[PDB]
Amino acid sequence: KVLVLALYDYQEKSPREVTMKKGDILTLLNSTNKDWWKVEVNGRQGFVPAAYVKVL
Repeated sequence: KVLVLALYDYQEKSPREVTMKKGDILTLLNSTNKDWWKVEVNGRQGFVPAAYVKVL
């Protein structure tokens, strides 16, 4: 699975989102949507804005 780096803090704002801290290394689960990527952040999966992460 592909890793992505959180470029920005993001606090979840909806039930399917997840929170990430800048600098976090997230496992990319689903990047099919242009705007929201499903990621795994420690022990949690959910969506964050695609723009706020960078594929490694």
